[PDB]
Amino acid sequence: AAWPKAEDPALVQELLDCVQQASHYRQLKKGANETTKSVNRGTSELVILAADTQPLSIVLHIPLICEEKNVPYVYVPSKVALGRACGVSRAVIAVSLTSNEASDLNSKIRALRDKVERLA
Amino acid sequence: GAKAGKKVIVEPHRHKGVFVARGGKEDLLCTANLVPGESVYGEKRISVETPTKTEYRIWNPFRSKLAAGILGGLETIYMKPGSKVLYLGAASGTSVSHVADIVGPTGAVYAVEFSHRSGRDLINMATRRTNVIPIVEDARKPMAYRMLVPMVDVIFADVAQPDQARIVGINARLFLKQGGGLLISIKASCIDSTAPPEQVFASEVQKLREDKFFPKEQLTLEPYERDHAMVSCVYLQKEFEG
Amino acid sequence: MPSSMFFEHNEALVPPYNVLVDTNFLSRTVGAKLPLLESAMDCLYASVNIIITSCVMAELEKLGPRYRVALMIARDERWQRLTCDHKGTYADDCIVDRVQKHRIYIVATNDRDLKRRIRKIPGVPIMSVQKGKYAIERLPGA
Amino acid sequence: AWVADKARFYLERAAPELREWEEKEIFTKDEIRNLVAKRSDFEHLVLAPGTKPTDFLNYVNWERSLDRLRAKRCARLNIRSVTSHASQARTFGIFERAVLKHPGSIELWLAYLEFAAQVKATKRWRRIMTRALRLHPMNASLWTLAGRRAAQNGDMQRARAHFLRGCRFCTREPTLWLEYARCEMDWLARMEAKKPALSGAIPIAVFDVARKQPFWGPAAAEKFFDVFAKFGHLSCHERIISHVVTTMQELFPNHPCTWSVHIRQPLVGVDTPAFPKALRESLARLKAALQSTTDRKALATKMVAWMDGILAIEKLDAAIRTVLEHTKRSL
Amino acid sequence: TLSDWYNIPRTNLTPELKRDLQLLRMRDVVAMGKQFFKKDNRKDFVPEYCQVGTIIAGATDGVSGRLTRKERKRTIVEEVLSSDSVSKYKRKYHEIQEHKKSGRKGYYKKLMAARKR
RNA sequence: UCUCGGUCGGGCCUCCUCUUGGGGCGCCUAGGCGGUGUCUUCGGGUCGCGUGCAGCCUCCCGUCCUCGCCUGCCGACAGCGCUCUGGGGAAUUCAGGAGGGGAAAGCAGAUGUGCCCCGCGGCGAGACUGGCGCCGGACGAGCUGC
RNA sequence: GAGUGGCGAUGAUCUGUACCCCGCGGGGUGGGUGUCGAUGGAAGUCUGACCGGC
Ligand SMILES: [Zn+2]
Repeated sequence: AAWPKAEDPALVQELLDCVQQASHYRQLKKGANETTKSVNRGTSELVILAADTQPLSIVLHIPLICEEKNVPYVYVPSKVALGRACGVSRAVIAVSLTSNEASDLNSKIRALRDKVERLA
Repeated sequence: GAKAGKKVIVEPHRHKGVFVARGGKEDLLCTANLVPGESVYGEKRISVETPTKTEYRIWNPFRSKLAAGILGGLETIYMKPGSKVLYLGAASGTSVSHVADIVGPTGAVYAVEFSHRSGRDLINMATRRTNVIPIVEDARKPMAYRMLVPMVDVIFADVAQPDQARIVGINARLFLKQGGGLLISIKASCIDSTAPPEQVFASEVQKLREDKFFPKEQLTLEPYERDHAMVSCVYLQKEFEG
Repeated sequence: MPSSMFFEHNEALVPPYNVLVDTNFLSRTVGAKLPLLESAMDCLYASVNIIITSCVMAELEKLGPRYRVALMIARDERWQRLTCDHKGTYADDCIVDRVQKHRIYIVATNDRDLKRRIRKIPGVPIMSVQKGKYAIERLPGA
Repeated sequence: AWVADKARFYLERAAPELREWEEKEIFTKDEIRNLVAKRSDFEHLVLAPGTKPTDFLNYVNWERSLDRLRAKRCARLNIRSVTSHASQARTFGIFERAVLKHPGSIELWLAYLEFAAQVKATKRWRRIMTRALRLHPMNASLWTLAGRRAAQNGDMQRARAHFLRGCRFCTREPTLWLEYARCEMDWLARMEAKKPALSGAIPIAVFDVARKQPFWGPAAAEKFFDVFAKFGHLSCHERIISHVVTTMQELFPNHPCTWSVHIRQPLVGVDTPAFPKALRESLARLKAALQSTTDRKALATKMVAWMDGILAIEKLDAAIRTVLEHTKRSL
Repeated sequence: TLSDWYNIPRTNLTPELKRDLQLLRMRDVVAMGKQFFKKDNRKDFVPEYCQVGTIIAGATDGVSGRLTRKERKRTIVEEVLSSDSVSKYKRKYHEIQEHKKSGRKGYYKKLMAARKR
């Protein structure tokens, strides 16, 4: 069910790096429930999930509402890599990252979901 | 604000089949419920009898680009009770339910979606309503559902694609009438994320225009969305119904 | 009120700059011997795409074979041929219709008629040619 | 509506035969007044927008009965060298305009084939036939009529063209398979009647191929036995019947159709000492079959239908007739 | 009844519905500066087709986004009377009355008594 | 019966013969009246609290006092707009205009039918050949169109 | 020398169902509720002498 699977040749790495930079700019909603709140409230600019979920059904619900809100989603293959990409000390299973009016981070979100649009 | 059980009267809107419900401290755009007693995705709605029967689902510009255009001040929406609408990019059938509430029992909505899960919720909603058809196919392949769609009056377009004008181009070259309606939602961050949004909007208008539409008006959806445009145009004629 | 305006400042025009070219401007730059892409490039310091409407190529072609050099420099296949659809083939109303609609473009003109006509609508640049180089009226960059 | 214009072409096209009928002594002048006015009323009715195949067949029936009226009145006044071909050409025009406007109307198509057959227009009949089959390919009526008239004309290859394309198309009902076993065995009846033909494995191929079809059932296989159960004067009818009963008793061996053909199987090549002999043989198969554990009600209804299905024959033992009446009473 | 607006009936104009329509052209005074509205100055405020409804239920809001038994009142004007700031209405009203009794007739009557005394 | 010149006529053309010291219907408004709501002042009536002193105290009625609000009627002067065989409503007769919906809504070349012989051609089994793994020539049983 | 047990994004913690009277225990009214009641209340059960035909 991971048909937007991100490729380990550095697209995963740019995803997790932009996760970390958004974590340092506090633009980051972590975990599946808070990701779901950000997508349902429409604050979300991009959303990554983790395909290393042991039952992946517990994150399969957010591609629905991301298709409804028309925000790009993409899966990285490790919730541990996403977890310390956030800086959490636990495994983050699905992360959402928003934006503001003016930031270089918002530019990096723009180019990043341009690459996600090249996937989907 | 719009609490459950507040008295709120309903008057018609300027468009055909669109209603506006004015209350004490607020107003709420709303359509007429085609299948009464049932909310689709869990929305507030309005019941009233003739002087049981009459019911009005409240329609959200934050969950619907078309309600964002109607509250955005759009001249015409091309859709009326009796129309045939080709909806493009139909996730879960929510705005497809509001379009189906506009064109009503005698109308027909032709919902197209690529994803299977929104396909499933679309088959739930489209099993409840009998004027919407479910089509789960690729919008980049109109010859897949050329056995399913006749010549429609309106095309609504909400896809998050970089080749949006080409998809709507070939879909209109197979399914849209001589002098047809087209109503496209555009996301400038989705077409070209490194360009300014007015230039992305004007370039998509130019791609429709050399795709032989005729742009009537453009409005940007910006108390309700950011960097989104709604372009209202008409296929092969300057005036709509022909 | 158009998107990306902050009190008669269009933030929507950013390089690569678009520039509608008029017949006045093509005549006076082939007359001033000043090459078009390199001197618009040189007066804006930024990559431009110049756009030439079919009203403008229509009026240059209506002008006779005195201006065959200006036509042959106006049909440079590098450039965006912006096809218009209105009955007149009148360039000044095509340009003010188009700029009034989108308000992205830089208008390369020289006449007091059209320059005075689009000083009235806010946030548009006017590119002229003062006999050795080009000039920009109201683009607050370089 | 420009019905007065196009109607004006058809009326003015009809005029010189009315000229010749006035100048011959055949019709009189007020008869031609009634005739021109009624032609006109039909042409405006027919070229009118909201029309019906009933309306087209009304004007075909009236125009053709006009041709017969002029024919008999011509035979009264002993005229010759007046001809019917403007009437026949005109009637082909009414039909061509008819099945051009309402082409999904098998009343129009079968009536036009009926006219084209009754005026001895054979090649044109085949052209109309092919156009009718193309607009109604799921119509066993048309595929049967094309195949049968092709067979009676004598071109069995063209008959098999119409039939094998028919069995390709009409595959819901068994009807056209029944008529192609019926017409192919009609041809084998002609071949053994004139005496490949010695083997005749074609309707057996229709049977064994017909196994794999969506209609293929036991009652329909009993209709195959009703088809093959006639023409018992043949070479290999016992081989064909025997293959049908054998194959049904290899694939559906627990059905009162198979027990019913187990009864009626020795009565194929009969029509006479063998008639009570095979009749009592059908009493051995009958008493052996009614006791068999199967759809006993369905076998009882089939044998009420069959014992009733013999009664019109004469020259029978009245004890056998009465005891089959008492067997109908007993079941 | 409108034929292409799904048979909204014509306004059965009662005095309570007319009070509610007055309140809807006057909702800017109701929210006393806390919320301003689309200025809709048409002369005839009564529309041709209206139908008085109530909000039923959102399937995500049932704790705070729902009126209670003592608040599901009968008219919009009864809701506005049920709400707060009614003494604020009366307070602003007596600012206005104290300014419209400025120098009108009790003033000049006080002047006449002041001279004649 | 080929033309030319001239002339207080007309056809033809032009601009006046309309835009009024006027009327009707509206708009606006000082104000009046009707419906109606507070505020002051006094007198009664009342739920209740307290000490059932003093009082407090929610509510109700009237008076005094004025102010106010009605998609409410009426509205002078001044001013403005529309219109004038004055202004409205209905019935019907006639002359037009716009829009919807329904309709196979289809006269691009309108020659009876059938057979045989010719001519031109199409499918087509089967058969040979030239040049470089192809392309091409040229034979042909049969069947069919026109 | 071997085999078990161990928080947290697969969601920790915090403002918020009220106040009050007492030694984690108890009590006076909440408000919203969801029931069946109830006798209790709003709450009282139209007008009354002509009309039709001719
Ligand atoms: Zn132009």
